[PDB]
Amino acid sequence: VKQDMPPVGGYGPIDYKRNLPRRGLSGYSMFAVGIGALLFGYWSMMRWNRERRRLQIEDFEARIALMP
Amino acid sequence: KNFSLRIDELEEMLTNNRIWRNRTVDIGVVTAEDALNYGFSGVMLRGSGIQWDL
Repeated sequence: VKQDMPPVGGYGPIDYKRNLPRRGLSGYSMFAVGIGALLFGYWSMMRWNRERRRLQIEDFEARIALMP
Repeated sequence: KNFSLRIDELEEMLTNNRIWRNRTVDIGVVTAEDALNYGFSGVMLRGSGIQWDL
């Protein structure tokens, strides 16, 4: 017998495609969810700032009543 | 098999990478007459114009 290195009856194929998934969101959906979380942060920001101004006015009234 | 996957991952990393494309857009213009008279060969001729492969 002979003992070279042949391929055994043929081998499987190997791909040659530029395999790209291009996944992720679109323009509109990513854009809208970013602006939506932005507006959520704005609303909570507005609420905290106006309640904070209430308390800071109370601090002003403390210094007024303390002064003379 | 492993190398087909790794060259796909290289094309994932670079190759539609924004800033590497922005680095290389329109640098190295080659006229086909300049490609012939200046004696460029191979991947230059493959990459600009002539359908020439040995």
